[PDB]
Amino acid sequence: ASRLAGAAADLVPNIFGFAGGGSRWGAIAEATGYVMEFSANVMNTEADK
Amino acid sequence: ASRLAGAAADLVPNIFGFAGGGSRWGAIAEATGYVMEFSANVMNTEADK
Amino acid sequence: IVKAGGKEQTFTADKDVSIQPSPSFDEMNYQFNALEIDGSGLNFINNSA
Amino acid sequence: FIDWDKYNKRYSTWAGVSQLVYYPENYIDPTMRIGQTKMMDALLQSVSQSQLNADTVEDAFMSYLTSFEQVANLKVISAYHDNINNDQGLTYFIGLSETDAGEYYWRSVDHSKFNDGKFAANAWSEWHKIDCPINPYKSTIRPVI
Amino acid sequence: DDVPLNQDYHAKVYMTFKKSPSDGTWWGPHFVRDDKGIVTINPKSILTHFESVNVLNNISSEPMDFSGANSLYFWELFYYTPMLVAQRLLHEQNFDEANRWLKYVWSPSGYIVHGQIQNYQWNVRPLLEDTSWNSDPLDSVDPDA
Amino acid sequence: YKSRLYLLWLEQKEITKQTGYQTETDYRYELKLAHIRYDGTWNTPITFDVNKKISELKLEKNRAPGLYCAGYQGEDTLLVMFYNQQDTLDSYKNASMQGLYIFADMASKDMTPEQSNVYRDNSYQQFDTNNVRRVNNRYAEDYEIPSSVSSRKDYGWGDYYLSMVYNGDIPTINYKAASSDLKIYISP
Amino acid sequence: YKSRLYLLWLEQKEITKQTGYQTETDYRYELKLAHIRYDGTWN
Amino acid sequence: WQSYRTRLNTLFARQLVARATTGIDTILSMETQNIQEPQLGKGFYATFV
Repeated sequence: ASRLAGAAADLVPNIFGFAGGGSRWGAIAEATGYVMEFSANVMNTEADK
Repeated sequence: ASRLAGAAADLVPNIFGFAGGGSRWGAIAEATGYVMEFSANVMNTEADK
Repeated sequence: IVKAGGKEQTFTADKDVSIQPSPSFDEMNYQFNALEIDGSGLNFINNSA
Repeated sequence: FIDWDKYNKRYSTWAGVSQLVYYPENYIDPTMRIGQTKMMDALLQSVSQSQLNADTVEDAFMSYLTSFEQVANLKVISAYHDNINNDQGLTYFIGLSETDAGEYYWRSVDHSKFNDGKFAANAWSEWHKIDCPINPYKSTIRPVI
Repeated sequence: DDVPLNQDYHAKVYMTFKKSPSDGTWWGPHFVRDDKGIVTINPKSILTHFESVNVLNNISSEPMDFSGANSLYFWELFYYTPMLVAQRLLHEQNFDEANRWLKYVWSPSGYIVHGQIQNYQWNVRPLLEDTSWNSDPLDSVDPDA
Repeated sequence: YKSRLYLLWLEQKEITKQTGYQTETDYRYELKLAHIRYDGTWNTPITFDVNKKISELKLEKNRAPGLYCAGYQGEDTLLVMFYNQQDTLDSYKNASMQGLYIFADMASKDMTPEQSNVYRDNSYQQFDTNNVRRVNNRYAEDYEIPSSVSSRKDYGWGDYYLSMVYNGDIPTINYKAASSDLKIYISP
Repeated sequence: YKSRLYLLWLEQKEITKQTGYQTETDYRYELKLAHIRYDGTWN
Repeated sequence: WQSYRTRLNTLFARQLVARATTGIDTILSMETQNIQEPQLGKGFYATFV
């Protein structure tokens, strides 16, 4: 939930004025990758339990 | 404390002039996620102790 | 039988049901009409009756 | 004779299969099940240790119930029906979770298992989580086979 | 429908059996719905094949379906999760805690809800009402199916 | 909201309007809503664009709007209302409200002005003033009666245990509250 | 301050004023304040 | 489908929150399994005896 909330916030633009944009377009793909890499750590943690 | 201080500093804009902004909007959510992922490492470290 | 406060009100299916159910040992459903209950007389104890 | 090498060649495998229509409960495991979801597998792992306190078991149940709530509140966006006409084949649905940067799910239903005005319960598949980075505009998203 | 095909009657239900395997003109309840949401039966209908037909106007909801689309998740919540936990607590010799999880499915002593014993014995509703949720159990050799 | 803890906070972002030659700092507003889950963790916050509503409140600069947020059992909805904070509660009796509904599926819907005046009149005494921070109660107007009752409190068997009166309900409960009398209409 | 060690430092950020045609480098200032905790870490 | 309406979602988890505020005993009870699901569009219920 923390990593999906950060992906949703990085898709809105943060540069305004005569230049616009700044949306991190790969934010959902980066968030999905972090959750999968963390799920691998949890499965090793759960197996060690 | 190090990760919350970095989230507070990345929410202020760092682009000025005729274009404005540059605030990392997902900075608190990214900082909360790093603290939780690090807390998982500490609990494995504490359990190994 | 509706006990709402002081005096009780008795509603009966001969007067207050439009369509009588068929006789059955399985199930007899008596759908009453909108029965009007006087609520003036409810004793509110801790704001609730 | 198709089922020879697995079932009918030996009396043991024959008696195991023949009894299974009459006494399945001899072979039912409360732990293992064919068709068991990933929710139940994660639940089984959460209680697969020696020291099961009442509070340990309760916390494993509320973690299960959290992931139960997530697939229960899926909103169906769009669908695709695989055959050229509605009566046969499969319909594939797309679900959306109730999160911002939402998650997408898919499931299918088999129209051949529609019988007497009602889908059989085994016509439906599980919701399957889609791992792709999906961000549609105004929910303009469609499955297709 | 939002707009009916027939103004005289908005829906027609009828009954077929061996002696009368056919549709008939006015030979079932023909339902008519007003501008207000009251559904009533058109009195020109012949209700001979039925004992009675009753429209339930105050009812706008039905109980949850243990044979519907989400029947797998409902059976996992109310049956398979207390069975998996009680089996797992029994293996760990936690007998008092294993007992209360078996009683989430079946209390042989009954159920007391706010100081009154209840009528039912099986705490899972599709075990009271024997609700089949697999129409094809012999496709494969699954004891659970 | 529906016996679950929800957090609802207003969040500000500064944007940059162009005014050409020059450009200008400007602010926009959004409403975030998060809830707790069964295992104690919190869901992702859901964003609601309220920037048009904060603008209709003619707020002074660097001043937050008042925020009313309350649950409401009849018509299951989260009532969220915005208001320009005043000094006294009696200034709220004719104040304009920028309200919106929030439903269970996080769909939102704006309140019409005649609709939020009703929620204003029954809850303005819970609004914050400039010096007093007040706590919101859940919303009601003079009574809180369930719309239907489906669970019994008690049952009993018939004589000789041959029958029972059982699995009934009251699927429709209405009430008409006037001055000094209450008329409850049940359809059991 | 109240028998706890505090650090207090001035910190500078450069911003960019617009002067329209052109623009101009400008500085703004902020005061940071941190204190030590019981376990030796800093807030 | 042609004249049929097949329910796709459930609102069980929307109403489970009220049942779940007071423990697993209330979640796994018979009253929780009588949580009702709304009707599918325009129509009515009818009892055929």
